[PDB]
Amino acid sequence: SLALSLTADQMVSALLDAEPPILYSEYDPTRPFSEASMMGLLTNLADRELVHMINWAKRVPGFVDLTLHDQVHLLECAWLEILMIGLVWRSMEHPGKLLFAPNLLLDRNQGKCVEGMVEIFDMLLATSSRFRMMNLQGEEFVCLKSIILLNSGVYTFLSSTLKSLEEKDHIHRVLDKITDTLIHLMAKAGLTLQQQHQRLAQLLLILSHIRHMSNKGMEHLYSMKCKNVVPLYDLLLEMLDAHRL
Amino acid sequence: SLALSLTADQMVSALLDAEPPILYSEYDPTRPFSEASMMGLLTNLADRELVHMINWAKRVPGFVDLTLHDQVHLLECAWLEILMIGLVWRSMEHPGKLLFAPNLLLDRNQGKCVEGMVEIFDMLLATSSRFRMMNLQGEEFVCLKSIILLNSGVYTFEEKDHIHRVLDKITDTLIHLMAKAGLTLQQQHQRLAQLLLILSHIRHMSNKGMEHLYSMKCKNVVPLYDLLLEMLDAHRL
Amino acid sequence: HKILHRLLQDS
Amino acid sequence: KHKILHRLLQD
Ligand SMILES: CC/C(=C(/CC)c1ccc(O)cc1)c1ccc(O)cc1
Ligand SMILES: CC/C(=C(/CC)c1ccc(O)cc1)c1ccc(O)cc1
Ligand SMILES: [Cl-]
Repeated sequence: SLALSLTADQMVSALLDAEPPILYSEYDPTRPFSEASMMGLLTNLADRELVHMINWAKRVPGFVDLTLHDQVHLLECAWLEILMIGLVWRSMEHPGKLLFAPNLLLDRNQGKCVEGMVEIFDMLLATSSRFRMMNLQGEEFVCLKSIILLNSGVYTFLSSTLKSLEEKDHIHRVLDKITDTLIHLMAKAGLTLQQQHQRLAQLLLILSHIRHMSNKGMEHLYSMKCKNVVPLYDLLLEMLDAHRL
Repeated sequence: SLALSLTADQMVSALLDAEPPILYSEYDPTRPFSEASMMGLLTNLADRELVHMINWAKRVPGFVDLTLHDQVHLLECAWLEILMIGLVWRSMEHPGKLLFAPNLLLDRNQGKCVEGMVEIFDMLLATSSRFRMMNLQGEEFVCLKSIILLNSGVYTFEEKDHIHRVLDKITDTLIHLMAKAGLTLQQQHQRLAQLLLILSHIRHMSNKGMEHLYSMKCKNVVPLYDLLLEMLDAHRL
Repeated sequence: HKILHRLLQDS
Repeated sequence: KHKILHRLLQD
């Protein structure tokens, strides 16, 4: 079940088919929200999404080839990035609001309910605005999401002879394949060569902002943790701790 | 804009000519360093480098076309990323070491001298290794550094349209350099992607470093210079 | 890295 | 407000 053999169309197909479902938040929640209130809803949804994310990762071409320790590291480093790009993606057709869930559509004003959270909401909205301006496509989105998984912690990985060096070139080869896929999709859309490279760069630069939001969000979450405002969701907490060691 | 009509070669020439100088750290053969001495040398160097970074920014095609406010925003957002990619760049010739300055070449062991610093050093060392492994060229480096300046704060900001256009021009310049070097069309987009993905890692190192600097500021092991503090506060209080 | 480990292990 | 950055950028 090699991934280096997959064709561009096959790659997209696999990714699209591996897509996780869109989860619902607690129904008919009490409004207006309180800090501990919004925090609970958001982290509860995240904790449940993480379970699906882990199982989605196993479906990302080449991911299963890596060692468990390597799979663990990649996900621990990229989980919030992956949650955020999915969020931004769902909010695309909803200017001004973040679609955390079909029954949880929030705007920047609701972000003020949690201290320091409005800053994060604004960055998320700006990114969604950016996706809209570019008219980001689903095929491109699933490609970008897989890139985040494979790339975010690819260097944070320790070197150890051809050993670790093996679980590195393989990742880079796959990453290269996703690049070919992206270019393939753009070419099929009739984009000129110059337009293809320009769009490819535009899409990848987005990942820089996504990493930035994850860093800020992580710091913020760890902040809410100490303030004892985050419910006890083990998986979520575990992953958050990974960003402390 | 005037940078929008520049050719790829014209773009590369402008960038290479705007390169800031390589500064020196305070001379002193006293080794090893203490937490305070290391912190003092690193922050003193950065503060001096920031002055030259501001002049360099002014020479990046398209930057002065922005209002002062926009210029301020971009620099406040990307300053550590820019110092870091520069550090990583000059460290390429010194595998396993970080060349902060010609008279200040440090290894990961010396990073341990400051609590929490070794983790940042490791990320920096890994990035330098990646650049070396990729055989990153100076012309590619100047393009990447300018991309950071124009991209990092581009969303958290009419002006975005101008920046996006200049950003596209640099992409055109990168592909041009690769084509000229003999890479196939496929090797070109593959390399462009590899290069741009590293900017995600540079952003990560900057946020970790910003957190660390602010933490070191609170521990107050040494006073920070005014310009550096200004740049740091832009991210914190 | 316990729960993630196990959840990733789950066959 | 007054920023050293403003002065250097305006030189
Ligand atoms: C931005 C809110 C958030 C998170 C991730 C848990 C969050 C929550 C509380 C904080 O203090 C910081 C971030 C999140 C939740 C679900 C998603 O699909 C995407 C992002
Ligand atoms: C990583 C060290 C560092 C900085 C920036 C001042 C630093 C110093 C102390 C800290 O606690 C954190 C970061 C730096 C200094 C000069 C450069 O050209 C590049 C990076
Ligand atoms: Cl559910």
